[PDB]
Amino acid sequence: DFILNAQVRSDLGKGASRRLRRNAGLVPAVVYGGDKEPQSVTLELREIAKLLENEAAFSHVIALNVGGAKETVLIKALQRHPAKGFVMHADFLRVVADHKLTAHVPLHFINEEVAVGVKQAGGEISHTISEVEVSCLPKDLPEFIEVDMAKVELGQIVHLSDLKAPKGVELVQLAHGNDLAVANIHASRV
Amino acid sequence: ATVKVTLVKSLNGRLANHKACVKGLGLRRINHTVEVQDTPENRGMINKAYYLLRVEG
Amino acid sequence: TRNGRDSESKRLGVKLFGGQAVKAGNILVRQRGTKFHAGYGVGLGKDHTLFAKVDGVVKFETKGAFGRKYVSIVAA
Amino acid sequence: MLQPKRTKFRKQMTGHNRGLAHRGSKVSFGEYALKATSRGRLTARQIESARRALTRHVKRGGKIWIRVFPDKPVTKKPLEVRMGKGKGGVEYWVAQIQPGKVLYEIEGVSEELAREAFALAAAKLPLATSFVKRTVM
RNA sequence: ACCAAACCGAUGCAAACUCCGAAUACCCAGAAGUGCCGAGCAUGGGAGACACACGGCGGGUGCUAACGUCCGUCGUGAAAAGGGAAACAACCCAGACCGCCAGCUAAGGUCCCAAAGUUGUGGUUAAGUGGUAAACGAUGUGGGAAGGCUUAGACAGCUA
RNA sequence: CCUAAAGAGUAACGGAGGAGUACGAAGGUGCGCUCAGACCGGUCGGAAAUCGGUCGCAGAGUAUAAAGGCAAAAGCGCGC
RNA sequence: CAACGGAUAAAAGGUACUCCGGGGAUAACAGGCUGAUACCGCCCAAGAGUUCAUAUCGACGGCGGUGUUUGGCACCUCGA
RNA sequence: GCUUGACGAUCAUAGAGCGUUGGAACCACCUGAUCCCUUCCCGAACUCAGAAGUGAAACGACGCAUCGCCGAUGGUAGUGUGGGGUCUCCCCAUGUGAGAGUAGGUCAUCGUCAAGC
Ligand SMILES: [Mg+2]
Ligand SMILES: [Mg+2]
Ligand SMILES: [Mg+2]
Ligand SMILES: [Mg+2]
Ligand SMILES: [Mg+2]
Ligand SMILES: [Mg+2]
Ligand SMILES: [Mg+2]
Ligand SMILES: [Mg+2]
Ligand SMILES: [Mg+2]
Ligand SMILES: [Mg+2]
Ligand SMILES: [Mg+2]
Ligand SMILES: [Mg+2]
Ligand SMILES: [Mg+2]
Ligand SMILES: [Mg+2]
Ligand SMILES: [Mg+2]
Ligand SMILES: [Mg+2]
Ligand SMILES: [Mg+2]
Ligand SMILES: [Mg+2]
Ligand SMILES: [Mg+2]
Ligand SMILES: [Mg+2]
Ligand SMILES: [Mg+2]
Ligand SMILES: [Mg+2]
Ligand SMILES: [Mg+2]
Ligand SMILES: [Mg+2]
Ligand SMILES: [Mg+2]
Ligand SMILES: [Mg+2]
Ligand SMILES: [Mg+2]
Ligand SMILES: [Mg+2]
Ligand SMILES: [Mg+2]
Ligand SMILES: [Mg+2]
Ligand SMILES: [Mg+2]
Ligand SMILES: [Mg+2]
Ligand SMILES: [Mg+2]
Ligand SMILES: [Mg+2]
Ligand SMILES: [Mg+2]
Ligand SMILES: [Mg+2]
Ligand SMILES: [Mg+2]
Ligand SMILES: [Mg+2]
Ligand SMILES: [Mg+2]
Ligand SMILES: [Mg+2]
Ligand SMILES: [Mg+2]
Ligand SMILES: [Mg+2]
Ligand SMILES: [Mg+2]
Ligand SMILES: [Mg+2]
Ligand SMILES: [Mg+2]
Ligand SMILES: [Mg+2]
Ligand SMILES: [Mg+2]
Ligand SMILES: [Mg+2]
Ligand SMILES: [Mg+2]
Ligand SMILES: [Mg+2]
Ligand SMILES: [Mg+2]
Ligand SMILES: [Mg+2]
Ligand SMILES: [Mg+2]
Ligand SMILES: [Mg+2]
Ligand SMILES: [Mg+2]
Ligand SMILES: [Mg+2]
Ligand SMILES: [Mg+2]
Ligand SMILES: [Mg+2]
Ligand SMILES: [Mg+2]
Ligand SMILES: [Mg+2]
Ligand SMILES: [Mg+2]
Ligand SMILES: [Mg+2]
Ligand SMILES: [Mg+2]
Ligand SMILES: [Mg+2]
Ligand SMILES: [Mg+2]
Ligand SMILES: [Mg+2]
Ligand SMILES: [Mg+2]
Ligand SMILES: [Mg+2]
Ligand SMILES: [Mg+2]
Ligand SMILES: [Mg+2]
Ligand SMILES: [Mg+2]
Repeated sequence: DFILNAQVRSDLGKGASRRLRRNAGLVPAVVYGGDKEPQSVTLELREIAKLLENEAAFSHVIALNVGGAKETVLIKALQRHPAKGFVMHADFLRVVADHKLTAHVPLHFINEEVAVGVKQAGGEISHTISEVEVSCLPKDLPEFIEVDMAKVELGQIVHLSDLKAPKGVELVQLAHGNDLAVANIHASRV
Repeated sequence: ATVKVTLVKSLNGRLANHKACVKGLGLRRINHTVEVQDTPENRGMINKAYYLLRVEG
Repeated sequence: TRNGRDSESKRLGVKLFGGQAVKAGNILVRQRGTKFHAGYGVGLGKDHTLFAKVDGVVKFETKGAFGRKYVSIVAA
Repeated sequence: MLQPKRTKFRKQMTGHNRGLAHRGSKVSFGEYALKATSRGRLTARQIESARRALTRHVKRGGKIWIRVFPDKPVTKKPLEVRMGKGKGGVEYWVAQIQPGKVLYEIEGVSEELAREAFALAAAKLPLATSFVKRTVM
C-alpha cells in the first residue's frame, strides 16, 4: 500500500549524492518536521517511482520505515530531472496527531458529459487548475476534492467559493481573500 | 611527525604556483626523497601538488 | 559605422583595505558619488574622495539607518 | 511570425547556450506537452510552421498554448562582403532552448490524438523532443 | 455582441535589468621550513626587441565557418634536441656537460614487418563494426523493472 | 555605459549616446520646507490652470548625455 | 595649430612615356583552409491528381553530401 | 522594583495594520495676542503670557501573524586543481558551494540622567 523503506544516510555532498544515482541506484531524501532534528535517509529509486503513479500519492499518509524504526510522514516536496523526468530528491514532513498541516490535493472533476453548457449550448470545458492548496488536521485530510459541473451554463465561471469541501478543510488561497477560476465553459475554437 | 615526499612527475609546464610548492619542500629532480615535518604549513604544500608527489607517510 | 568612441579609464575603487595601516592624508577610496561615507577620522574631498585625517587602521563598517557603508579609522 | 513589438536595443552579442531548464519545464496550463530533450534554438519560422501542423490535426476543439517566444535578434552579413566594416543588420529572431523546456501544450483532446498531433509538429523542429503528461509535482 | 487600460493569480527572457549572489583572483598582517646561497630593492656600464605562431580556458566579430580576425590568462615553438602520435615546429612524456657492448621507468605498447603476454578471469559484436558522417527507419542481439490475457483453454492457423 | 572574465588596466572600420558651454547668482553662510502622481469637492477653463482635503513615500528634482549619488537632503525659498 | 604631443609664417594634381630601391610583410591568375552561396540527395505530409498523400508532383518546415559556381581568409610564389 | 520626560546604542525577528487602555504628576491638545517675535495674506506654523476644560486627536503601553521582515536541514546550479568523452557541450577524483523554495521564527533587546510611588 503506502509503505516506504529507508536507510540512514551518512555521506553528504554533491559527489556523494551523484554516486548514489550512478552506482547504487538509490535516492537521497530528508525527514524533517515535527519536533525533532531532521534526518537524512536514502531509498531505492524503483520503489519511490512505483508509489508515485498512485493517484492519491501526495494527499495520502505514508508509513515510512527508516531502518527498523517506522513513523508517519507525508510527501511534502519532490525533485525531478528537468529533461529525463525521474525523481532525484524527495523530502517528507512528519505528521503529528494534533497539528495543522498543508498539502496539495488534486481535483476530481465529474459528470462532464451531461453539463448544461455542453449538451445544450455546444461549448467546451477547460480545467484552469488541477490541484488546490489545502490546510487541515491530519485525521481529516482528503484524497481528492470533488467538483461537480452538472448545472453549468455556457460562459459561466467556477471559482473556489463555488466548490464544496469536507469538514475542517481550508482552501488557503480562499482564506487569503483570493478565489480563482477552477473551470469554465466556452464556445468551440472553430 | 615527519613525512616522506618523492617527486615522481616532471616539473615541465606546471603552473608557476605548483612549481614553487615543490621547491618549497626541497625537491629538485625526479625520484628525490626528502624529510619534512608534518606541520600544517608544510601539509598544505603537499596537497597543492598532490598529482606530482608520492607521499609515503 | 558611427560608434567608435570611448573615454580613458579613471582608476576608481578602494585603495586601502580593512586592517591596513594609514597615515594622515592617505587616500582611502575614489568614488563617483558616495558608495562609502566618511566615518570617524576620515574626510570627504570635493569630488567625493575619502582621505585619512588621523593615523590608524581602516575599519569598513556598515551601520545606522539607511544601510550606509562607512569607512572609519581606529586605534592601532 | 512571433517577435517583440519593440526592443530597447537593435542588436545583441552571440552569447552561449548552457545548462538545463529548471524553469519552464513543468506542464503548467495544459494537460499534455511537448518537451525538448536536446538544446538548440528555434528560428520563429519553425515555431510558426510547427503550429499549423498541430492545430490542423486536432481540427475539432481543444486549447493550445505556446510556451516559447523568440526574442533574440540575429544578424547576417550580406554576400560578397569583406570582414569588418560594422555589424550586420537583423535578419530573424530565435529562442534559446535548453534540455527540458516545454514548447507546446494542449488539452481538451484524447491522449491518443495528442500523440499524433505532437508528432506532426516535432518533424518541423531541429531538435529532439518528447511527450510529457501532467503531474501534481 | 469587438477592443479595453488598471488590478489578482499562473508562467517565460535580458551584454548595456538586479531584491540577491559564489569559486577563484587581488590587498594587508603574523608564523614554520625551503631557496644554490640567494630570491627583493636602489644607483650606474652595455644591449637586443617593439612582423609573433599554435593548443587549452573566458569573450567580441564571422556562419558559437576558416591553419580567419581582435582581446584576457596559461603551455609549448621562436630559442629545445630525445621517446610516442605511420610520416607530422605549437599535441603527450621529458628538458641533452662528456664516455660505457650496465640497470629501472614515463607517455606509448607486447601475432609478423619491429624490442616486449598468440597471458589469465567473466561478458559483448558478426558489422572486417573495430578501421569516418545526421534527421529518420527496421520482428539484429544482450541485460533490467514492470504490465494485459491464459487448462473457466490464452495468441496464430482452420470449420459456422 | 557595455564588451571587460566581482581589485586596477585591457583590442576591433565592435554595440549605444554626449562636449568644444553656462552662472555676479545657478557661488558662501544662517534660517526655514518637502516632490511626481491618484481620488473626492469647487465659478465659467475640465482629461489637464488656481483652491480645500485624504492617500503616497521619491515612482519627482539636479543648467547640460550616461553612470554612480542625494535627509546634515547634494532638491526648494528668503535675508546678509 | 580639430591630422587636436601641434614638421613651415606660407603649398594642389597627372603619368598608358615613365624610372630606382624593396615586398609574396600586401592585391589580380592558379593551388590550399572553409562551405555562407551553388549543385545533388533524404525526413514530415497540407494538398493537386474525378474518389485516391506518395503512378507523377508536392507547399510550410527540417537533416545531410560534393567540392562544383559566386564568395570569405591571405598560408605558397613579386632576384617572374 | 514601577511609571513619565530627555539623550543615546542597534536599524524591520525591531516595521505596517487591527483592537483595549493612561491624565495624581509629565506631555499634548487648550485660553488670549498687551509685550519679545512671525506670516511673499492669515497667532495655521514660529513666539510670548497663562491655568478655566479634554485625554477627542497626538503620543506611550498592552495584545493578536493578516501583510511585511527573518529563515534552517537536505538537494540543485556554478566553480579552483588533475584527468577523460560522442568536444557549440558535459563527465570523473578532490576541495568549495549558492539563489529560489520547505519546516518554521518575530508584535524587539540594552545604557545614562531627572521627576512621582
Ligand atoms: Mg565535483
Ligand atoms: Mg602539461
Ligand atoms: Mg560609442
Ligand atoms: Mg563601436
Ligand atoms: Mg577603454
Ligand atoms: Mg569604464
Ligand atoms: Mg570643504
Ligand atoms: Mg561572438
Ligand atoms: Mg533561468
Ligand atoms: Mg548580467
Ligand atoms: Mg542602466
Ligand atoms: Mg651553486
Ligand atoms: Mg640596466
Ligand atoms: Mg646601465
Ligand atoms: Mg622601446
Ligand atoms: Mg606589433
Ligand atoms: Mg599584427
Ligand atoms: Mg597577440
Ligand atoms: Mg596568435
Ligand atoms: Mg575561443
Ligand atoms: Mg573566436
Ligand atoms: Mg560565438
Ligand atoms: Mg591565426
Ligand atoms: Mg579558430
Ligand atoms: Mg621553456
Ligand atoms: Mg627570431
Ligand atoms: Mg621537441
Ligand atoms: Mg619527434
Ligand atoms: Mg597522423
Ligand atoms: Mg619517428
Ligand atoms: Mg625494465
Ligand atoms: Mg603503463
Ligand atoms: Mg622498417
Ligand atoms: Mg618480437
Ligand atoms: Mg588467449
Ligand atoms: Mg575494417
Ligand atoms: Mg571502417
Ligand atoms: Mg550600465
Ligand atoms: Mg574591472
Ligand atoms: Mg578579474
Ligand atoms: Mg592591446
Ligand atoms: Mg559629436
Ligand atoms: Mg544646485
Ligand atoms: Mg547659493
Ligand atoms: Mg489639488
Ligand atoms: Mg532632514
Ligand atoms: Mg599630424
Ligand atoms: Mg597626434
Ligand atoms: Mg607631427
Ligand atoms: Mg607630382
Ligand atoms: Mg602620347
Ligand atoms: Mg623596379
Ligand atoms: Mg628592387
Ligand atoms: Mg602572404
Ligand atoms: Mg601592413
Ligand atoms: Mg595558372
Ligand atoms: Mg586565390
Ligand atoms: Mg602554390
Ligand atoms: Mg567536407
Ligand atoms: Mg483532394
Ligand atoms: Mg578546385
Ligand atoms: Mg574557392
Ligand atoms: Mg595573419
Ligand atoms: Mg608574383
Ligand atoms: Mg629563381
Ligand atoms: Mg622560371
Ligand atoms: Mg498654540
Ligand atoms: Mg525570503
Ligand atoms: Mg546548504
Ligand atoms: Mg549546497
Ligand atoms: Mg538559501
